[PDB]
Amino acid sequence: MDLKPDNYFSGQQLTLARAIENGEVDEVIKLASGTDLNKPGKEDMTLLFWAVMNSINNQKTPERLNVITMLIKAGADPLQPRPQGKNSPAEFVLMADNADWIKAMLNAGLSPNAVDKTFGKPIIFQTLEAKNTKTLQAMLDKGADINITDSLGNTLLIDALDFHSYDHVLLLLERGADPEIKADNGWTMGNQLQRFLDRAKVGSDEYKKLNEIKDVLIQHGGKWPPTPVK
Amino acid sequence: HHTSTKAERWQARKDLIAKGSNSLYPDAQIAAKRLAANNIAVEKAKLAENVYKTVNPLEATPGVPEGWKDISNDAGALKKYGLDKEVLFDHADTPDFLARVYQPDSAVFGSDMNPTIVFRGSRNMADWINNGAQGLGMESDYYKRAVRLGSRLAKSVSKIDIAGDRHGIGQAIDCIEQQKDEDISIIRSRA
Repeated sequence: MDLKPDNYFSGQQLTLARAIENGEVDEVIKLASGTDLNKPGKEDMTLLFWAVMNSINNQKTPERLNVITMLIKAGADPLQPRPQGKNSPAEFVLMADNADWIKAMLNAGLSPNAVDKTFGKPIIFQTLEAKNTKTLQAMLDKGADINITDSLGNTLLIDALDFHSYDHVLLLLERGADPEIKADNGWTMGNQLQRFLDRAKVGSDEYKKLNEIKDVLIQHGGKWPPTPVK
Repeated sequence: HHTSTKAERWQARKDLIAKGSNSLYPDAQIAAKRLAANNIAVEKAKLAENVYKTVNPLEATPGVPEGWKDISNDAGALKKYGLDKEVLFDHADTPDFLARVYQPDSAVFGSDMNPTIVFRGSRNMADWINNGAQGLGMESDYYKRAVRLGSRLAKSVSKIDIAGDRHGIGQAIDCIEQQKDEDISIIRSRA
Protein backbone atom coordinates (compact mmCIF):
# COMPACT_ATOMS: atom_id res chain seq x y z
CA MET A 1 0.00 0.00 0.00
CA ASP A 2 1.85 3.03 1.39
CA LEU A 3 5.51 2.03 1.66
CA LYS A 4 7.78 3.23 4.46
CA PRO A 5 11.50 3.73 3.75
CA ASP A 6 12.49 2.54 7.24
CA ASN A 7 11.26 -0.93 6.29
CA TYR A 8 14.14 -1.19 3.79
CA PHE A 9 16.92 1.25 4.70
CA SER A 10 18.85 2.67 7.63
CA GLY A 11 21.62 5.23 8.10
CA GLN A 12 22.63 7.41 5.18
CA GLN A 13 20.67 5.25 2.72
CA LEU A 14 17.58 6.00 4.80
CA THR A 15 18.29 9.74 4.73
CA LEU A 16 18.44 9.57 0.91
CA ALA A 17 15.34 7.31 0.81
CA ARG A 18 13.42 9.96 2.74
CA ALA A 19 14.47 12.65 0.29
CA ILE A 20 13.22 10.39 -2.52
CA GLU A 21 10.00 9.74 -0.62
CA ASN A 22 9.47 13.49 -0.39
CA GLY A 23 10.24 14.05 -4.09
CA GLU A 24 12.94 16.65 -3.22
CA VAL A 25 15.15 16.71 -6.34
CA ASP A 26 17.78 19.13 -5.01
CA GLU A 27 18.14 17.21 -1.73
CA VAL A 28 18.51 13.99 -3.71
CA ILE A 29 21.29 15.55 -5.82
CA LYS A 30 23.04 16.80 -2.69
CA LEU A 31 22.89 13.49 -0.84
CA ALA A 32 23.44 11.05 -3.68
CA SER A 33 27.12 11.93 -4.05
CA GLY A 34 27.89 10.65 -0.54
CA THR A 35 25.56 7.63 -0.29
CA ASP A 36 26.12 4.01 -1.29
CA LEU A 37 23.58 3.98 -4.14
CA ASN A 38 23.76 0.33 -5.15
CA LYS A 39 23.90 -1.75 -1.93
CA PRO A 40 20.41 -3.27 -1.56
CA GLY A 41 18.31 -2.70 1.48
CA LYS A 42 15.83 -5.24 2.80
CA GLU A 43 13.39 -7.20 0.63
CA ASP A 44 15.65 -6.68 -2.43
CA MET A 45 14.83 -2.94 -2.36
CA THR A 46 17.46 -0.71 -3.92
CA LEU A 47 17.48 3.07 -3.86
CA LEU A 48 16.70 3.11 -7.60
CA PHE A 49 13.75 0.70 -7.22
CA TRP A 50 12.63 2.92 -4.32
CA ALA A 51 12.69 5.92 -6.65
CA VAL A 52 10.59 4.02 -9.21
CA MET A 53 8.14 3.07 -6.44
CA ASN A 54 7.89 6.74 -5.46
CA SER A 55 7.01 7.91 -8.98
CA ILE A 56 3.78 5.99 -9.71
CA ASN A 57 0.04 6.75 -9.65
CA ASN A 58 -0.48 10.21 -8.06
CA GLN A 59 3.27 10.49 -7.59
CA LYS A 60 4.03 10.23 -11.32
CA THR A 61 5.22 13.83 -11.50
CA PRO A 62 8.01 15.48 -13.49
CA GLU A 63 10.13 16.02 -10.39
CA ARG A 64 9.73 12.46 -9.08
CA LEU A 65 10.57 11.08 -12.54
CA ASN A 66 13.65 13.31 -12.60
CA VAL A 67 14.74 11.82 -9.25
CA ILE A 68 15.29 8.55 -11.15
CA THR A 69 17.43 10.42 -13.70
CA MET A 70 19.49 12.17 -11.06
CA LEU A 71 20.17 8.92 -9.11
CA ILE A 72 21.50 7.27 -12.27
CA LYS A 73 23.59 10.37 -13.06
CA ALA A 74 25.08 10.02 -9.54
CA GLY A 75 26.04 6.36 -10.06
CA ALA A 76 22.96 4.23 -9.28
CA ASP A 77 23.17 1.27 -11.68
CA PRO A 78 19.93 0.89 -13.72
CA LEU A 79 21.07 -2.57 -14.87
CA GLN A 80 21.76 -4.01 -11.40
CA PRO A 81 20.10 -7.45 -11.19
CA ARG A 82 18.12 -8.73 -8.24
CA PRO A 83 18.77 -12.23 -6.86
CA GLN A 84 17.39 -15.43 -8.39
CA GLY A 85 17.29 -14.05 -11.92
CA LYS A 86 14.99 -11.15 -11.04
CA ASN A 87 15.38 -8.14 -13.22
CA SER A 88 16.90 -4.67 -12.96
CA PRO A 89 15.05 -1.36 -12.76
CA ALA A 90 15.63 -0.67 -16.46
CA GLU A 91 14.20 -4.06 -17.51
CA PHE A 92 11.34 -3.68 -15.03
CA VAL A 93 10.15 -0.32 -16.37
CA LEU A 94 10.39 -1.54 -19.98
CA MET A 95 7.40 -3.77 -19.06
CA ALA A 96 5.24 -0.74 -18.14
CA ASP A 97 2.31 0.57 -20.18
CA ASN A 98 3.79 4.09 -20.29
CA ALA A 99 7.30 5.19 -21.28
CA ASP A 100 7.83 7.92 -18.66
CA TRP A 101 10.02 5.73 -16.44
CA ILE A 102 12.31 4.31 -19.16
CA LYS A 103 12.61 7.85 -20.59
CA ALA A 104 13.86 9.08 -17.21
CA MET A 105 16.62 6.40 -17.45
CA LEU A 106 17.43 7.17 -21.08
CA ASN A 107 17.70 10.84 -20.05
CA ALA A 108 20.59 9.80 -17.80
CA GLY A 109 22.30 8.22 -20.85
CA LEU A 110 21.52 4.50 -20.44
CA SER A 111 22.38 2.90 -23.78
CA PRO A 112 19.28 1.68 -25.67
CA ASN A 113 21.35 -1.31 -26.82
CA ALA A 114 22.30 -2.31 -23.25
CA VAL A 115 22.18 -5.95 -22.26
CA ASP A 116 21.18 -7.35 -18.94
CA LYS A 117 23.87 -8.50 -16.54
CA THR A 118 22.44 -11.94 -15.72
CA PHE A 119 21.50 -13.38 -19.11
CA GLY A 120 23.29 -11.07 -21.54
CA LYS A 121 20.10 -10.36 -23.51
CA PRO A 122 19.46 -6.83 -24.90
CA ILE A 123 17.05 -5.21 -22.46
CA ILE A 124 14.89 -3.95 -25.36
CA PHE A 125 13.47 -7.50 -25.64
CA GLN A 126 11.63 -6.91 -22.35
CA THR A 127 9.37 -4.36 -24.09
CA LEU A 128 7.62 -7.25 -25.88
CA GLU A 129 5.70 -8.08 -22.69
CA ALA A 130 4.27 -4.54 -22.34
CA LYS A 131 0.58 -4.02 -22.98
CA ASN A 132 1.29 -1.43 -25.71
CA THR A 133 4.31 -0.33 -27.76
CA LYS A 134 5.19 2.88 -25.84
CA THR A 135 8.36 1.58 -24.16
CA LEU A 136 9.60 0.01 -27.42
CA GLN A 137 8.92 3.31 -29.18
CA ALA A 138 11.01 5.16 -26.57
CA MET A 139 13.96 2.75 -27.03
CA LEU A 140 13.82 2.99 -30.84
CA ASP A 141 13.46 6.79 -30.73
CA LYS A 142 16.63 7.04 -28.66
CA GLY A 143 18.49 5.04 -31.34
CA ALA A 144 18.34 1.35 -30.40
CA ASP A 145 19.33 -1.07 -33.16
CA ILE A 146 15.95 -2.19 -34.54
CA ASN A 147 17.65 -5.35 -35.87
CA ILE A 148 19.53 -6.25 -32.65
CA THR A 149 19.69 -9.98 -31.96
CA ASP A 150 19.72 -12.21 -28.93
CA SER A 151 22.28 -15.01 -28.46
CA LEU A 152 20.28 -17.34 -30.72
CA GLY A 153 19.95 -14.86 -33.61
CA ASN A 154 16.35 -13.86 -32.88
CA THR A 155 15.34 -10.26 -33.66
CA LEU A 156 12.62 -8.23 -31.95
CA LEU A 157 10.41 -8.92 -34.98
CA ILE A 158 10.89 -12.69 -34.72
CA ASP A 159 10.43 -12.77 -30.95
CA ALA A 160 7.42 -10.42 -30.97
CA LEU A 161 5.51 -12.65 -33.40
CA ASP A 162 6.31 -15.72 -31.30
CA PHE A 163 5.08 -13.78 -28.21
CA HIS A 164 1.83 -12.90 -30.03
CA SER A 165 2.84 -9.27 -29.38
CA TYR A 166 1.22 -8.27 -32.66
CA ASP A 167 1.14 -4.52 -32.11
CA HIS A 168 4.91 -4.68 -31.51
CA VAL A 169 5.27 -6.65 -34.76
CA LEU A 170 3.32 -3.94 -36.63
CA LEU A 171 5.36 -1.12 -35.12
CA LEU A 172 8.65 -2.84 -35.93
CA LEU A 173 7.61 -3.40 -39.55
CA GLU A 174 6.46 0.21 -39.94
CA ARG A 175 9.76 1.51 -38.57
CA GLY A 176 11.71 -0.45 -41.16
CA ALA A 177 12.82 -3.54 -39.22
CA ASP A 178 14.47 -6.04 -41.58
CA PRO A 179 12.04 -8.94 -41.98
CA GLU A 180 14.51 -11.11 -43.93
CA ILE A 181 16.85 -11.81 -40.97
CA LYS A 182 17.14 -15.53 -40.19
CA ALA A 183 17.70 -16.71 -36.64
CA ASP A 184 20.32 -19.37 -35.96
CA ASN A 185 17.71 -22.02 -36.83
CA GLY A 186 17.27 -20.47 -40.30
CA TRP A 187 13.70 -19.19 -39.67
CA THR A 188 12.48 -15.74 -40.56
CA MET A 189 9.53 -14.04 -38.93
CA GLY A 190 7.68 -14.75 -42.17
CA ASN A 191 8.19 -18.50 -41.85
CA GLN A 192 6.28 -18.44 -38.56
CA LEU A 193 3.73 -15.98 -39.94
CA GLN A 194 2.93 -18.43 -42.70
CA ARG A 195 2.43 -21.27 -40.20
CA PHE A 196 0.19 -19.04 -38.07
CA LEU A 197 -1.82 -17.80 -41.07
CA ASP A 198 -2.40 -21.32 -42.36
CA ARG A 199 -3.87 -22.54 -39.10
CA ALA A 200 -5.98 -19.47 -38.25
CA LYS A 201 -9.79 -19.62 -38.26
CA VAL A 202 -11.26 -17.43 -41.04
CA GLY A 203 -12.67 -14.24 -39.56
CA SER A 204 -11.30 -14.77 -36.06
CA ASP A 205 -9.61 -11.79 -34.47
CA GLU A 206 -6.30 -13.70 -34.67
CA TYR A 207 -6.84 -14.26 -38.40
CA LYS A 208 -7.61 -10.58 -38.91
CA LYS A 209 -4.48 -9.40 -37.09
CA LEU A 210 -2.16 -11.92 -38.77
CA ASN A 211 -3.41 -10.89 -42.16
CA GLU A 212 -2.84 -7.24 -41.27
CA ILE A 213 0.74 -8.17 -40.36
CA LYS A 214 1.15 -9.93 -43.70
CA ASP A 215 -0.23 -6.89 -45.57
CA VAL A 216 2.06 -4.47 -43.72
CA LEU A 217 5.05 -6.77 -44.24
CA ILE A 218 4.43 -6.69 -47.99
CA GLN A 219 3.67 -2.96 -48.01
CA HIS A 220 7.10 -2.29 -46.47
CA GLY A 221 8.91 -4.43 -49.05
CA GLY A 222 9.13 -7.78 -47.32
CA LYS A 223 9.36 -10.98 -49.30
CA TRP A 224 6.07 -12.92 -49.45
CA PRO A 225 5.52 -15.83 -49.60
CA PRO A 226 8.58 -16.69 -47.51
CA THR A 227 11.47 -18.82 -48.63
CA PRO A 228 10.99 -22.24 -46.97
CA VAL A 229 13.37 -23.10 -44.15
CA LYS A 230 16.52 -24.97 -45.18
CA HIS B 1 12.43 -50.32 -1.36
CA HIS B 2 13.95 -50.82 -4.86
CA THR B 3 16.55 -53.59 -5.26
CA SER B 4 17.63 -52.93 -8.89
CA THR B 5 18.79 -49.89 -10.85
CA LYS B 6 16.32 -47.65 -12.68
CA ALA B 7 17.57 -49.01 -16.01
CA GLU B 8 17.01 -52.61 -14.88
CA ARG B 9 13.52 -51.82 -13.62
CA TRP B 10 12.63 -49.97 -16.82
CA GLN B 11 13.67 -52.98 -18.92
CA ALA B 12 11.91 -55.48 -16.62
CA ARG B 13 8.65 -53.39 -16.80
CA LYS B 14 8.88 -53.47 -20.70
CA ASP B 15 9.50 -57.24 -20.50
CA LEU B 16 6.30 -57.72 -18.49
CA ILE B 17 4.41 -55.45 -20.89
CA ALA B 18 5.65 -57.63 -23.79
CA LYS B 19 4.45 -60.75 -21.98
CA GLY B 20 0.96 -59.27 -21.70
CA SER B 21 0.89 -58.17 -25.33
CA ASN B 22 1.76 -61.75 -26.35
CA SER B 23 -0.94 -63.33 -24.18
CA LEU B 24 -3.93 -65.03 -25.77
CA TYR B 25 -6.10 -63.49 -23.03
CA PRO B 26 -7.79 -60.22 -24.03
CA ASP B 27 -7.64 -58.77 -20.48
CA ALA B 28 -3.85 -59.28 -20.37
CA GLN B 29 -3.56 -57.71 -23.82
CA ILE B 30 -5.46 -54.57 -22.89
CA ALA B 31 -3.70 -54.44 -19.49
CA ALA B 32 -0.36 -54.43 -21.33
CA LYS B 33 -1.49 -51.55 -23.56
CA ARG B 34 -2.59 -49.44 -20.57
CA LEU B 35 0.49 -50.39 -18.53
CA ALA B 36 2.80 -49.20 -21.32
CA ALA B 37 0.98 -45.87 -21.59
CA ASN B 38 0.90 -45.37 -17.81
CA ASN B 39 4.58 -46.27 -17.47
CA ILE B 40 5.36 -43.32 -19.75
CA ALA B 41 2.73 -41.02 -18.23
CA VAL B 42 3.98 -41.53 -14.67
CA GLU B 43 7.45 -40.34 -15.67
CA LYS B 44 5.95 -37.14 -17.12
CA ALA B 45 3.83 -36.57 -14.01
CA LYS B 46 6.92 -37.00 -11.84
CA LEU B 47 8.63 -34.25 -13.84
CA ALA B 48 5.46 -32.11 -13.53
CA GLU B 49 5.79 -32.59 -9.78
CA ASN B 50 9.49 -31.71 -9.81
CA VAL B 51 9.03 -28.16 -11.08
CA TYR B 52 7.12 -27.29 -7.87
CA LYS B 53 10.41 -27.87 -6.01
CA THR B 54 12.28 -25.20 -7.95
CA VAL B 55 13.13 -22.27 -5.71
CA ASN B 56 15.89 -20.22 -7.26
CA PRO B 57 15.46 -20.92 -11.01
CA LEU B 58 19.16 -20.27 -11.52
CA GLU B 59 20.06 -23.12 -9.13
CA ALA B 60 19.55 -26.87 -9.18
CA THR B 61 16.09 -28.21 -8.46
CA PRO B 62 16.32 -31.02 -5.87
CA GLY B 63 15.06 -34.55 -6.39
CA VAL B 64 15.04 -34.69 -10.22
CA PRO B 65 13.43 -38.08 -11.03
CA GLU B 66 15.97 -40.83 -11.65
CA GLY B 67 17.04 -41.22 -15.25
CA TRP B 68 16.43 -37.55 -16.06
CA LYS B 69 18.75 -34.55 -16.10
CA ASP B 70 17.65 -30.94 -15.56
CA ILE B 71 19.24 -28.83 -18.31
CA SER B 72 17.40 -25.60 -17.35
CA ASN B 73 20.73 -23.99 -16.34
CA ASP B 74 22.84 -25.39 -19.20
CA ALA B 75 22.93 -22.79 -21.96
CA GLY B 76 24.71 -25.10 -24.39
CA ALA B 77 22.20 -27.91 -23.97
CA LEU B 78 19.23 -25.53 -24.27
CA LYS B 79 20.59 -24.04 -27.48
CA LYS B 80 19.91 -27.36 -29.23
CA TYR B 81 16.16 -26.63 -28.90
CA GLY B 82 16.44 -22.90 -29.62
CA LEU B 83 16.03 -22.13 -25.91
CA ASP B 84 17.99 -20.07 -23.40
CA LYS B 85 17.63 -19.70 -19.63
CA GLU B 86 15.99 -16.29 -19.83
CA VAL B 87 12.88 -17.51 -21.66
CA LEU B 88 12.17 -20.25 -19.07
CA PHE B 89 10.70 -17.97 -16.39
CA ASP B 90 9.20 -14.55 -15.57
CA HIS B 91 11.62 -12.00 -14.05
CA ALA B 92 9.69 -9.10 -12.48
CA ASP B 93 8.82 -10.96 -9.25
CA THR B 94 8.76 -14.45 -7.80
CA PRO B 95 8.10 -16.41 -11.00
CA ASP B 96 4.52 -17.03 -12.02
CA PHE B 97 5.42 -18.61 -15.34
CA LEU B 98 8.22 -21.15 -14.79
CA ALA B 99 9.36 -23.99 -17.05
CA ARG B 100 12.10 -26.58 -16.62
CA VAL B 101 13.69 -28.68 -19.38
CA TYR B 102 14.77 -32.28 -18.80
CA GLN B 103 16.78 -34.69 -20.92
CA PRO B 104 16.30 -38.44 -20.48
CA ASP B 105 19.32 -40.71 -19.95
CA SER B 106 19.44 -43.08 -22.87
CA ALA B 107 21.24 -45.61 -20.67
CA VAL B 108 18.00 -45.87 -18.70
CA PHE B 109 15.31 -45.12 -21.25
CA GLY B 110 16.90 -45.97 -24.60
CA SER B 111 14.72 -44.20 -27.19
CA ASP B 112 11.51 -44.51 -25.21
CA MET B 113 11.56 -40.94 -23.90
CA ASN B 114 12.20 -37.52 -25.38
CA PRO B 115 13.58 -34.30 -23.93
CA THR B 116 10.64 -32.72 -22.16
CA ILE B 117 9.82 -29.16 -21.16
CA VAL B 118 7.48 -28.92 -18.17
CA PHE B 119 5.38 -25.84 -17.34
CA ARG B 120 4.59 -25.16 -13.71
CA GLY B 121 1.05 -24.15 -12.85
CA SER B 122 0.35 -20.43 -12.48
CA ARG B 123 0.98 -19.08 -8.95
CA ASN B 124 3.04 -6.57 3.22
CA MET B 125 6.34 -4.69 3.11
CA ALA B 126 7.70 -7.54 0.94
CA ASP B 127 4.92 -7.10 -1.69
CA TRP B 128 6.29 -3.77 -2.97
CA ILE B 129 6.90 -5.28 -6.41
CA ASN B 130 3.22 -6.11 -6.91
CA ASN B 131 2.38 -2.47 -5.99
CA GLY B 132 4.92 -1.27 -8.53
CA ALA B 133 3.63 -3.59 -11.23
CA GLN B 134 0.08 -2.25 -10.79
CA GLY B 135 1.03 1.45 -11.01
CA LEU B 136 3.21 0.68 -14.03
CA GLY B 137 0.36 -0.93 -15.96
CA MET B 138 2.06 -4.28 -16.09
CA GLU B 139 0.07 -6.89 -17.99
CA SER B 140 1.22 -9.79 -15.68
CA ASP B 141 -0.01 -12.51 -18.07
CA TYR B 142 1.13 -16.10 -17.51
CA TYR B 143 0.10 -16.97 -21.07
CA LYS B 144 2.57 -14.64 -22.77
CA ARG B 145 5.75 -16.50 -21.93
CA ALA B 146 3.99 -19.88 -22.32
CA VAL B 147 2.75 -19.13 -25.85
CA ARG B 148 6.15 -17.72 -26.74
CA LEU B 149 7.79 -21.04 -25.78
CA GLY B 150 5.18 -22.96 -27.77
CA SER B 151 5.98 -20.81 -30.82
CA ARG B 152 9.68 -21.46 -30.36
CA LEU B 153 9.43 -25.20 -29.86
CA ALA B 154 7.62 -25.56 -33.18
CA LYS B 155 10.91 -24.52 -34.84
CA SER B 156 13.08 -27.01 -32.93
CA VAL B 157 14.96 -29.48 -35.13
CA SER B 158 15.52 -31.76 -32.15
CA LYS B 159 12.44 -33.51 -30.85
CA ILE B 160 11.13 -32.08 -27.56
CA ASP B 161 7.86 -32.90 -25.78
CA ILE B 162 5.70 -30.58 -23.68
CA ALA B 163 4.26 -31.65 -20.31
CA GLY B 164 2.86 -30.21 -17.07
CA ASP B 165 -1.41 -27.83 -8.41
CA ARG B 166 1.31 -29.71 -6.54
CA HIS B 167 -1.29 -31.61 -4.50
CA GLY B 168 -3.30 -32.49 -7.62
CA ILE B 169 -0.19 -33.81 -9.43
CA GLY B 170 0.59 -36.02 -6.44
CA GLN B 171 -2.90 -37.50 -6.42
CA ALA B 172 -2.65 -38.02 -10.19
CA ILE B 173 0.57 -40.01 -9.70
CA ASP B 174 -1.26 -42.09 -7.05
CA CYS B 175 -4.05 -42.93 -9.47
CA ILE B 176 -1.58 -43.84 -12.25
CA GLU B 177 0.52 -46.07 -9.95
CA GLN B 178 -2.68 -47.72 -8.69
CA GLN B 179 -3.68 -48.51 -12.30
CA LYS B 180 -0.20 -49.85 -12.98
CA ASP B 181 -0.41 -52.33 -9.97
CA GLU B 182 -3.81 -53.52 -11.25
CA ASP B 183 -2.55 -54.18 -14.79
CA ILE B 184 0.57 -55.95 -13.52
CA SER B 185 -1.71 -58.26 -11.52
CA ILE B 186 -3.90 -59.02 -14.54
CA ILE B 187 -0.85 -59.81 -16.65
CA ARG B 188 0.73 -62.04 -14.00
CA SER B 189 -2.60 -63.80 -13.58
CA ARG B 190 -2.43 -65.03 -17.22
CA ALA B 191 1.13 -66.46 -17.21
